Amino acid sequence: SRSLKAMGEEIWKNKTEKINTELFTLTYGSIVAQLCQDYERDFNKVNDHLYSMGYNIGCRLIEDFLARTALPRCENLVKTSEVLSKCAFKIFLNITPNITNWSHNKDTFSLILDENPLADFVELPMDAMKSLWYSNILCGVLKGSLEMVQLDCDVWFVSDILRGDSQTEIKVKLNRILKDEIPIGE
Amino acid sequence: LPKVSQSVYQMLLNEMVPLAMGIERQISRLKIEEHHTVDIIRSHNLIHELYKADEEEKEKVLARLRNIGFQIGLKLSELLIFSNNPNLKFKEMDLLLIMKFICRDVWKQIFGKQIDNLKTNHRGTFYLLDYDYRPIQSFSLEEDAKNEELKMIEPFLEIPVGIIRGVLSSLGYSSEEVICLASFIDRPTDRPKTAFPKGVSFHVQVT
Amino acid sequence: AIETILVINKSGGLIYQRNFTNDEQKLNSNEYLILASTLHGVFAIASQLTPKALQLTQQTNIENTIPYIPYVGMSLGSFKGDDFFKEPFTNWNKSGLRQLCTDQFTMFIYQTLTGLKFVAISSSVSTSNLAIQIADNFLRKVYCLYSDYVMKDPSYSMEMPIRSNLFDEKVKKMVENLQ
Amino acid sequence: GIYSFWIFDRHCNCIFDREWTLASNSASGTINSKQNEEDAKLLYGMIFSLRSITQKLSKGSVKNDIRSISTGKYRVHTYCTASGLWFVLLSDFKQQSYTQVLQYIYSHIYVKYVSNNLLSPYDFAENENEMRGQGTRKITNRNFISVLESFLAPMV
Amino acid sequence: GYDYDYLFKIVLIGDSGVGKSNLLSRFTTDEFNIESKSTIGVEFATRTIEVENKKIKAQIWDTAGQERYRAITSAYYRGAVGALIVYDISKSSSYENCNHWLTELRENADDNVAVGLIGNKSDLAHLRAVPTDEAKNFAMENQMLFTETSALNSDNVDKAFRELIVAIFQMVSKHQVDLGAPKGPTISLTP
Ligand SMILES: *C(=O)CCCCCCCCCCCCCCC
Repeated sequence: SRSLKAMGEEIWKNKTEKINTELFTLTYGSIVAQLCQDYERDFNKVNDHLYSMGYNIGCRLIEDFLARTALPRCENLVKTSEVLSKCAFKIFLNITPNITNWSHNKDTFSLILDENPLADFVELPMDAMKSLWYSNILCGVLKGSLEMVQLDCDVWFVSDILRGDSQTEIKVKLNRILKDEIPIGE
Repeated sequence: LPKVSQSVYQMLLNEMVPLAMGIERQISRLKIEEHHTVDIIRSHNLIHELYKADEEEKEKVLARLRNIGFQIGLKLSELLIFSNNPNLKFKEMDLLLIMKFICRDVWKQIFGKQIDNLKTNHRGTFYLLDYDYRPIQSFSLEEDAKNEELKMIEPFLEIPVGIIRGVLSSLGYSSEEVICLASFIDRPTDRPKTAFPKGVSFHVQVT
Repeated sequence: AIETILVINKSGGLIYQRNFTNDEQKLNSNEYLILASTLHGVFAIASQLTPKALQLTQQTNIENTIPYIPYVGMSLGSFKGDDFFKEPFTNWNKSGLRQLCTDQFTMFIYQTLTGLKFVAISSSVSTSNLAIQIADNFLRKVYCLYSDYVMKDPSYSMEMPIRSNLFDEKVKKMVENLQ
Repeated sequence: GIYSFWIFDRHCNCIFDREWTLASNSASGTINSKQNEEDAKLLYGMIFSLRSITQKLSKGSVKNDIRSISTGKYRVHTYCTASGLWFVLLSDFKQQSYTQVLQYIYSHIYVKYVSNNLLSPYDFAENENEMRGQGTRKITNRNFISVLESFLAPMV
Repeated sequence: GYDYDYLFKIVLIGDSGVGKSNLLSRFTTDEFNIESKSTIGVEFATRTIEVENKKIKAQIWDTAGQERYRAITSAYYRGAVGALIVYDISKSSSYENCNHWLTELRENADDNVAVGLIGNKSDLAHLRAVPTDEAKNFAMENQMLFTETSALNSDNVDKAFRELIVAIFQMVSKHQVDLGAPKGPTISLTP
């Protein structure tokens, strides 16, 4: 029909409401701040609860992304990477992640977050400098979305600019393409 | 200036009651992420659990979500004071000007619409009336079980109360003299019938 | 632009799979048997899906008649004249799978009164009724050719696989003009 | 206009059912009643079979999906989405297709009263035992039935 | 590969829960779509065999109906030429339905249809709920072949299947017999 470029600009410019990114950042910052507050600063597995957060969010966001875009079910890692990089983030967060670090035989790749609106302004405490991720919700949302698109992936964070690394990378390695179900009529 | 999609914001802003209820479970569905088996639980399950848990845990989660909203409002305050630049003072005894600011700018920035008309005691309290209340405009259970709907949808009324409390904080009055309560007692006077039947009222007390 | 045809005798079972494509040959011969039998089964099972609004009250025995497309065929055998027929005719399968439209192709169905089924897969995607009107006429030309060159054949047992050269070359001539 | 309207989910289950009657708008269209369950599994089987045929004998690199299935008495418009959700609608011919209406349904009714409905479930099969299809946990969302009745009332 | 001369439709009809799904899973050309039993009513198996130089294709349709399939399950026998009545020697209930199954088969399917009768899972010697003697006596009264099968007792179903097809062939095989040009200049003698 049309290129994913044209689709992303068309959907973003004239088919979605808008708000200030500062306020979204503020809300997510409040969530993470209070999770730190009410949990004795157990950064080892506040990330797990944030992962559950992100999974529950993404599993029900996918119904809206497909509602607007109306793409077919992705089958191969190349098309999944292209769609995630090019329109899936462009609709919601208005960013274009870059893709590098292709693994062997096209089973894994990495999302590079050039600009992260979830962390427009944060300076973590000293104890968090090598424990917390602060953006686990994003990869949780990605996994939850791909679950309903019916392809399982282990997704995790390799690096983050917040902790001190040069760039923020999210490995999204596929595990298996689980198949559609059939009635169990004997 | 940069923007983010209202749909993802509205959904995220809706979904803290499951967060505020499941954090309590962790304090007091198995699957593997990479190597260690984490547990995840749905959102509607936790909404029902909050609906029928017991009184003290319900109150704990209510104060929990009030703290969340307090942080959000207090923290967005300074941004709004910078950007809009109203004509307020630090501790203005004229509560009408503060309430006009909250009605005009804070809600215009959080939700998409200005809040509706407001009462004026001129001595004590104030009332803020909202019609159709954007975040929960698409909530329901059943054709008949409308009585359970309003009691189950209660905790979602706290984050704007927390917003109001926080905005009043860092603008003079602290969180020991001010108290606010939300309710459905507002009735649709003449507006067109939207999905949700009842508008909401925030009763704000300030001595 | 019809790309393939195939015919089912009376109870399932493919008996003709001459594919009218330049060079595709993607589908195995064996799996077309499952294709034809599954189409037969779906034809059978869609019969008991008439909505109850029309189940008890049809009142639509005026649309079953199909108009006469003038020269759908070409430009003969037992037949003679410019065309196999001139008058309009009537539909026979009024509660069965007539069409399956799809982004890349369209499958038309024509059921003979005795029970034979003729299936026409066409790459071309006609308001979904004129397409049926073209397809029914063309498939009945194919049916006339079938009755001419498969029924009046000594070495052909009943409702068995078709193995002939007059029939396949004649239907090839029929389709190469229809595009 | 239309005669019946159906939503099926990933788990090979009927999640929403509706059938109409004579052309009165406020018709006796029994909603989500059990007798419709009998003529629902076979409808799902028919759609699944022809979808399998389409994906089988397709060509190209797009993996096409079936649009409509016409019979003598009516035609079955069907819209599929990548999340394994199928919206099916029976109707007399009377127009080219209802694909725009199905897309509007998915993008303004289901999405905005089942995916923005935090206190209502999704993936209605739960805790094993109904992911194959032997389950009944259909929707009852008052806003959903109300808006769907409102939108589909004129087109009958 | 349209080399087969004839195509015989045979129904693997039998009672639910009999293990017939595992029965036909052994002898197969298993490829393509599978698990189609619940899709409409049937799943398909095929095989080509050589019968004195006439290649014959078979079509095993495994009809199944649980509670809702009433009309199409009978309609699938429009022109069936063979039947493979499946029962299990574990419970008398499965064998009791054979009379009804044969009655429906003879009523609906082709007149004078070849019918075989296969007893699945004969390895289990702990719950033999019907004797082979009575089964054979029942087989006598209808001119219909009988056999019992097991995983360990292999080749029995295969030989019975081949012998069933070569028996059907003798019934529906019309006899077929395998049925110096003048080269040079020409002169026209037409008037
Ligand atoms: C085949 O169609 C694959 C489609 C790709 C899945 C869509 C991913 C949607 C989620 C994107 C991230 C949303 C932002 C989350 C942060 C709050």
